[PDB]
Amino acid sequence: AQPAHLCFRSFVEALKVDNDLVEINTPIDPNLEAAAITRRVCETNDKAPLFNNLIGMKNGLFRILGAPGSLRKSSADRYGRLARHLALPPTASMREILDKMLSASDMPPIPPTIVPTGPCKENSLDDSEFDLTELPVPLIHKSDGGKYIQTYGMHIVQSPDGTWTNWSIARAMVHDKNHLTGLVIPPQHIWQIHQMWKKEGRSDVPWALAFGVPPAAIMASSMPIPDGVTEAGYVGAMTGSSLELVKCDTNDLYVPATSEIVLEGTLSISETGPEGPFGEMHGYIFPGDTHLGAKYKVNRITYRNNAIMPMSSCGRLTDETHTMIGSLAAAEIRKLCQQNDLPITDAFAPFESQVTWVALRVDTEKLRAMKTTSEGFRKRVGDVVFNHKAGYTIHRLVLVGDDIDVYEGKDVLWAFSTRCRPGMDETLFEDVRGFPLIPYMGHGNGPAHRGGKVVSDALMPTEYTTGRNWEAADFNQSYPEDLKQKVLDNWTKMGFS
Amino acid sequence: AQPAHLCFRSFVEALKVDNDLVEINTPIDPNLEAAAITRRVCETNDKAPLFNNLIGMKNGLFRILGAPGSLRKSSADRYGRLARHLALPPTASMREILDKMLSASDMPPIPPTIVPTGPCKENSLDDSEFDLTELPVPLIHKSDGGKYIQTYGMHIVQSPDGTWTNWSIARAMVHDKNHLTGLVIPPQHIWQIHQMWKKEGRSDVPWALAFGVPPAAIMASSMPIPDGVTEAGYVGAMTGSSLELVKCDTNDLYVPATSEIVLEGTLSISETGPEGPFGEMHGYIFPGDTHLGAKYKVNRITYRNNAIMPMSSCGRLTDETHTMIGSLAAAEIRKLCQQNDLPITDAFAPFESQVTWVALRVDTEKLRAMKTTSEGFRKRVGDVVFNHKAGYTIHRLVLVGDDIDVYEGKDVLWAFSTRCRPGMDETLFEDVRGFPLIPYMGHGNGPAHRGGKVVSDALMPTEYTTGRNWEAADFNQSYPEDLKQKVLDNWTKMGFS
Ligand SMILES: Cc1cc2nc3c(=O)[nH]c(=O)nc-3n(C[C@H](O)[C@H](O)[C@H](O)COP(=O)(O)O)c2cc1C
Ligand SMILES: Cc1cc2nc3c(=O)[nH]c(=O)nc-3n(C[C@H](O)[C@H](O)[C@H](O)COP(=O)(O)O)c2cc1C
Ligand SMILES: O=C(O)c1cc2ccccc2[nH]1
Ligand SMILES: O=C(O)c1cc2ccccc2[nH]1
Ligand SMILES: [K+]
Ligand SMILES: [K+]
Ligand SMILES: [K+]
Ligand SMILES: [K+]
Ligand SMILES: [Mn+2]
Ligand SMILES: [Mn+2]
Repeated sequence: AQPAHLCFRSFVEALKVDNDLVEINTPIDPNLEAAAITRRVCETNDKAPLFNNLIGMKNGLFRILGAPGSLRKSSADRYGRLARHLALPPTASMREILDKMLSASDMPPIPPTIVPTGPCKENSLDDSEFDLTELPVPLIHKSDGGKYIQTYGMHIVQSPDGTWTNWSIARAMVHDKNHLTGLVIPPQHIWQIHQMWKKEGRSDVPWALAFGVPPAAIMASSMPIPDGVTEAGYVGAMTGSSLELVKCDTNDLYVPATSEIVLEGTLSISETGPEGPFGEMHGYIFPGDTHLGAKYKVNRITYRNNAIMPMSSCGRLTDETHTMIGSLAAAEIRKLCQQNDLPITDAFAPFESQVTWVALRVDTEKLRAMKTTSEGFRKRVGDVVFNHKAGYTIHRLVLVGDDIDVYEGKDVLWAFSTRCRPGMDETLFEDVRGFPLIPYMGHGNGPAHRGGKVVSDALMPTEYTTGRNWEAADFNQSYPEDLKQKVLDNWTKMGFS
Repeated sequence: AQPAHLCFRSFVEALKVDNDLVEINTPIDPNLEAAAITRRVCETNDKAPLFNNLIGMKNGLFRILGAPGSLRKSSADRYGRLARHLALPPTASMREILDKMLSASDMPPIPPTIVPTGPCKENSLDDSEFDLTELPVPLIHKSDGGKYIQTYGMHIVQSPDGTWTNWSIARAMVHDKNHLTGLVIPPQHIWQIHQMWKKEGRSDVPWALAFGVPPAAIMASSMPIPDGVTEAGYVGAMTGSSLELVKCDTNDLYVPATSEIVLEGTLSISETGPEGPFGEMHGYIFPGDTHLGAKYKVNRITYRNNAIMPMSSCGRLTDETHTMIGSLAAAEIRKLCQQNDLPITDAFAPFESQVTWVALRVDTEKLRAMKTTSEGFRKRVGDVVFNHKAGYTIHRLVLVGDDIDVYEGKDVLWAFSTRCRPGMDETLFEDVRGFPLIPYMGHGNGPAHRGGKVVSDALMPTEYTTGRNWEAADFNQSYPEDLKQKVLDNWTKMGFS
């Protein structure tokens, strides 16, 4: 077989064909070694590692693919792994990937198709045949509080009334032979659904966690598409094809037919267990910072022959927690702004900001027609974005005019540093939900869950009135066209590189 | 021949020997073409251009060297041009260059030596033999308001009482056959001295402007060394050698003996003329933004045979206005902090910030012993730096702990973005002098000359108390030493780059 965006096994073959895979066939320790190799790959934009000989792999569980959504070294195919999640050419731009991810937002859903079996049913282990402590679950960072089996799988939970089935990524680690613990926090959909089941009060939440799902599905899992929208039908619409699902054996949830590994069980409405600490997306671990997390019971494991577990070795730049969390939040923010009649053309979370900022490119012709001011406009943008779940992870919004490419972190930093007067050109938001994972929130001086957000206006004053009133002091803008071309045409004749 | 740091002609030969020069021997137009080549070099870190055939060069005036203090492409000798200004090895680190620039601050000055002649006397033109409009003065940016002869020369002015002779860079453009106009603004020393002569009220200010001075001298010219300190004796101390000066022909000022070009005349205490606009260090020009500037009268020109004028094509990253203005301000700030008993180890102006920020590395052992708080410490640092001339150009200070290399813009941006909560972890300074050249100041929403400054505390809370309480989620810190070395030793055997 099936296409790469619809079948993780084919996606791995796509990375090989692209010369973007290293297959490691000698024994590799899941205790730190796999994740350290993966971490070095992410910090250097190297090829993705496939660990085919993982110390502790028993009865087909499991191989590991690291860095599934990280960057390539070349600028021409920088985002090629992400393009391979979506059937795009490997040279696709970030604008094209985010447009593809947003495309289903004004299309009818294409609901999934139930099939009677699939590769995920090739093997099974009941409640008497597996032990999660006996699998080659990675220790990802040396101070982690557990072996994080779940960094790139899909949790599947459904509202009590059946009308909404949510697919999302949220971390989880092994607690004992048949339980995980993990992070289930507001305002995430897995938490919203959990709350529904707690208020009903009758049973634990039927649950599955599928690893190595269709790559188009894992991308939507990482995107804050709207409340109540079933990710399966959004992915159907975006790919133009109904996704094939099979029923779980022990519950009535449906998992992708080609999933590599499937856990079936329950998310408790009452129990907790120790969770964390973990080396997280902003680049830190606080050793010993353990909290009580949600508790998941595993009743059954099903899996493909020669199953492969995807792993994110997350932390400092650049991994899936940057390329997918930041970019996909920015995409949804862009749409959100446009639906609120704000003149936003583009949005991106700069990697330099540890994806805590989003830069918002403004159509300044439209801004001018609004006849507004910085104070007013900053307030409107911040109220729309920071009061919505799509803004949760983002603590600074940078407004820039049409001359800035928000996908170029150098140009966002230039505009921020030169066009936004500290204090006067900014509005602080202290009564909005904060992202506690950012160290300055959860480990900082103020409330972990509230405030610490800002809108930084890097629009210049005439951008609101009569139009841009500068030219850049750069090669592009400070020399006429004929001269620039002469210089470029003579560059290597004259002796330059 | 004489040594490169003491003789600009030798410095040009040093750049050739270093394979860091392109000699262009075919005709090049000083109307935009020389500066566009220079601009492209600065934006790509290419070799410095030497224009030996400048259209309009008459009777030896003049050749142009562009990009004299810009960056090399290699990381190993990134700062090699700056090292060649100072007799340092071309692999010198920025810490070593700034230490060299600060070295004379606790040494006795070595006053200059007067010699009876030098190469700068090889040719002369009186008041009847030159016309500044007839020289091949560059047009640097297409919207500049004049031909900026002066981007990398040394103004020489002396206090009325003779006790202080100041060397500094400040821009100037041709006004007519025998005058320049330029920027003389507070709190710069050329302005402080000008004010002294205005208050005396008796005569215009005796003046010289020397181009292609000793490279060690042009570096101190770009540094805010303290009020009242004669740059010549500071350069003497830093180089361990008394600088050789010759007297001007028409006044009693002294100019470096090996200066390429010397203008002699007066800076008026009464007259002004149109000045600017200019494509400036933060990357902008505002066309048509002309103001009245100080007016300089030129009475005599002296020059070397085959004289070379240095030119900065300034604007967007990376040129002399970044490498020298930012770095040398940061060096003086570091010293200033240490002299005020603040536990600052290192300072640098990140290029990413368009050298509007300085990152201050804190010795957190010392900070802990202070038993202070973020609010208190931010206030003390900002009061010391933003009330001093060394802080003039800097609008944001970022405080970081010992784990951050402030010379690495990626690590400063990481620390800023993840450790400083917007608003709560910052203190705004509105009653301090502002730098009007930053667009958000002079072309912004508030007072051009006041406020818009901030101290951003990216120290974490335990850095003030008990010590760092995290490990980075990176390859360096999240894996033991033996594992890391195993990974590095097996990297290319396994198939990575
Ligand atoms: C590698 C990776 C790790 C993530 N880890 C978490 C996590 O631990 N908790 C969490 O709530 N979201 C995590 N996310 C982000 C969510 O998937 C994202 O916020 C998504 O919008 C959640 O889906 P929902 O909108 O259906 O709630 C992770 C995403 C990726 C790519
Ligand atoms: C390429 C270049 C251009 C500069 N242009 C100006 C200018 O136009 N005006 C100015 O006051 N300073 C300018 N500077 C900065 C000053 O040289 C610097 O602030 C120095 O500290 C001034 O000397 P002083 O401390 O003796 O006043 C320039 C520096 C460089 C490297
Ligand atoms: O628990 C965590 O590491 C975590 C929570 C979370 C929420 C949103 C985005 C990223 C996330 N990571
Ligand atoms: O007039 C200017 O371009 C200019 C003034 C100034 C003052 C300090 C540093 C850089 C500077 N550039
Ligand atoms: K989702
Ligand atoms: K602004
Ligand atoms: K100086
Ligand atoms: K802080
Ligand atoms: Mn959802
Ligand atoms: Mn001075």
